Amino acid sequence: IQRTPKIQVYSRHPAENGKSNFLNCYVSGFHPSDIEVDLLKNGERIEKVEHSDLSFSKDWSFYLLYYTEFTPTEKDEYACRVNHVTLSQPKIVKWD
Amino acid sequence: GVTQTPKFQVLKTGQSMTLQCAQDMNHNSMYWYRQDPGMGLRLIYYSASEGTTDKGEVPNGYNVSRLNKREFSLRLESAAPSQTSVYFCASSVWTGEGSGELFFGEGSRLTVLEDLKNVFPPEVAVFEPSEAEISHTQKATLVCLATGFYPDHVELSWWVNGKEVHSGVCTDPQPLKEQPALNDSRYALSSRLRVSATFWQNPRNHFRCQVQFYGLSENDEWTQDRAKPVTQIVSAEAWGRA
Amino acid sequence: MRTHSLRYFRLGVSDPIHGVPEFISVGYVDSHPITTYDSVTRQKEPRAPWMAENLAPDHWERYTQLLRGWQQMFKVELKRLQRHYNHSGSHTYQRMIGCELLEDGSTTGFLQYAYDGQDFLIFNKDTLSWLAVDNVAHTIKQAWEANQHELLYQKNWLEEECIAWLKRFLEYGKDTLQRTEPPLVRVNRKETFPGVTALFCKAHGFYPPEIYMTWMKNGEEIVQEIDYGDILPSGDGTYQAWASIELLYSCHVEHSGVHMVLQV
Amino acid sequence: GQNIDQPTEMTATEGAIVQINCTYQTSGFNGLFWYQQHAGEAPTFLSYNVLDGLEEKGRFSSFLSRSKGYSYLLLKELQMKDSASYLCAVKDSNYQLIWGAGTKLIIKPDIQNPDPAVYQLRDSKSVCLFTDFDSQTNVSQSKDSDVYITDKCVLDMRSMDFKSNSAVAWSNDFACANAFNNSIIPEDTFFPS
Repeated sequence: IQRTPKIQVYSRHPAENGKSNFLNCYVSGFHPSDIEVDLLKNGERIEKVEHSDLSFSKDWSFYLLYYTEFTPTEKDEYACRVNHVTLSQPKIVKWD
Repeated sequence: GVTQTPKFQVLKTGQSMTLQCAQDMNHNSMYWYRQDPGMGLRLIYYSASEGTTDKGEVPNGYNVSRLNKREFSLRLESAAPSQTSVYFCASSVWTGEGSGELFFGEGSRLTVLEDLKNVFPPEVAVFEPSEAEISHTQKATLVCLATGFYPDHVELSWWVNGKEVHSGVCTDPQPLKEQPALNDSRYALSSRLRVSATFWQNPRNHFRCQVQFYGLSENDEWTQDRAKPVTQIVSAEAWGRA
Repeated sequence: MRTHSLRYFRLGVSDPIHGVPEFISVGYVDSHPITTYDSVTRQKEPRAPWMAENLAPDHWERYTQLLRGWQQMFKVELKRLQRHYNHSGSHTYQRMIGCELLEDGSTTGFLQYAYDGQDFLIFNKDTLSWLAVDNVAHTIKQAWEANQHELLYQKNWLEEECIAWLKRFLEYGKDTLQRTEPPLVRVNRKETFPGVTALFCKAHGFYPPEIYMTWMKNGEEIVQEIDYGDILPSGDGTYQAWASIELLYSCHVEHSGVHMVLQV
Repeated sequence: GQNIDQPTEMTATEGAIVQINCTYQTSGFNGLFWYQQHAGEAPTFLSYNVLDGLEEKGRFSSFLSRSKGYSYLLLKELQMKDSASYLCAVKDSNYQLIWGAGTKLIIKPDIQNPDPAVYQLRDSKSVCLFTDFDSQTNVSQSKDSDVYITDKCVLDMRSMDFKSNSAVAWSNDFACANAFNNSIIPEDTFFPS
């Protein structure tokens, strides 16, 4: 029994364009542990990305948090790209 | 199931030595302790599992190698007189589990000396029962004396008609110091063998006190006029008398 | 003092694919990582500055040796489980040990094992027995239950040793663990699908992550469908959560002994 | 952990009971162990306690009090073979063993018919033997150097179901009459002429 990751993309603070913030990607409930996470700006991989270590849940699944400092604009598109054994190809989850 | 070698060893200051230990119980953790009078066991080094080792409470002057799961050797780099002790190897199924007990090896007696010139085998003498004891109790006590030996590395046994006896025997658990004020005092050991007067009265009964001494090995350097005080057996005997 | 917990996890991975360590072990106090060890570093290290500052080097040195041995234990136990199941390839083995100090001063203790991310064995410290999910787990249960003194040590560890460690760690990390960051809460109204009015009650900037969020109608429970957002980490040590409903409505928020009402 | 205290030595009579106490002050607690160590031999595991209570293994009982931080090892129907050192050991919070310095247990044999005497033995090719005294008698050490006295030894003539006490004294001026003058000897000690 493999569990595909839940992928949630949201800002640290309620977002407003022109104001500095943090983009979070919370990847949770996956099993087994091998996972690949990238944050993207307009389709390209963001270089300066912080992340927590692999973390353990009581239901034996795993979770992780990926984040980067960013200034949202009307034009810029952000996403979180995740790969796992349950996925045939990387999943690109947009920031809504 | 813990096999430790050697049982006894005399070393000169500065000499190097390896103590071997093997366990065939499929245990993961192995330990090296030293036991000294008036204190609790002291861990030198230990090995929680195959592939790791760490210092215990008294690691200075030693090192170890966990060769495989079965074996854990202890090395004395440059032997010091302070390293004169009783060494114990031990094992446990695991480390970090409360109830798991230790399994100990037989122990290794190591004596470290500045020179080997004071090493002496024992002189052995059998003292025949007094007729006063025979006439007063109908019992006869043979006394055996092992004297002038150094270091304190002896095993005394009684042999009656070429067979070892244990009944009617009492040997001092610890030898005494012939020169108590001296740091390199030689030792003495006594033992008693008590038989019925009729057993002592029978002249076909042979009594032998046997003292095994653990001293020098073949590799040790000896230049003195007296014979090399090597590991040897010294006995004294007495025949039954009417 | 609020409820607090100490947990140590183990993850063993058989025949790992390039990059995944064969063994990982992580400690937590509440949702905070406190310690880490894996089969690559082979070193037990702090994961919170209040852990690094308050424990002497001998702690990390000693537990490094213990975890190297617990790693070997986990490797062999996972080999035996795979043989019991006739499994080949990569499989996972997990453990979670720990305790909780409740706000009333009562305590709980738990020790559980999993195989391939599913419950396998659950210790019951009150009857000193292991609860097994299948015949394979039953085989392991019979062996673990045969050693009475190890069951007694385990009960003692969960009830006394674990709680004593938790109280020490709770004092070390008091400035982060015992602090309170009250929630920033607001209600947002919006007409969504034609004729539908949606009410969103959003909370953020709170610590600890434990929060109660409910929607009331005229002072009673909303028997209509309520959607809930996950309690998510905002990355700055604080958390965010929400609850939503459809069309007098009020959002009720309880956090760290403070009640808040947002009437629509 | 830091400290484990147990008596240095204990003496009790054959057939009786002895309780060996062990108190501990440690940095956490993961259990207390008792080991038996016969003179010149390896220590062997006797018992383990981690929770409050008492457990029985033959004539050996091991008790633990978590609140008072102590344990006792209780041996019933004492036998000569129980003469040995008893080691107390505690595993601290980090599973490190803290060892007590051990308790040497000395058993006094039941002397059915005392017959205190000091006999002279002569070499087969001399020694003074103090034997058959009651187990209350203590043999003191010699004040004169070149005069050697052993401590008390108990021999057991198994077939005869007989046990006897003895101490040996020898020197290189020396007489059996004065040999054990440094010791409080029984008034009725037979000195043959």
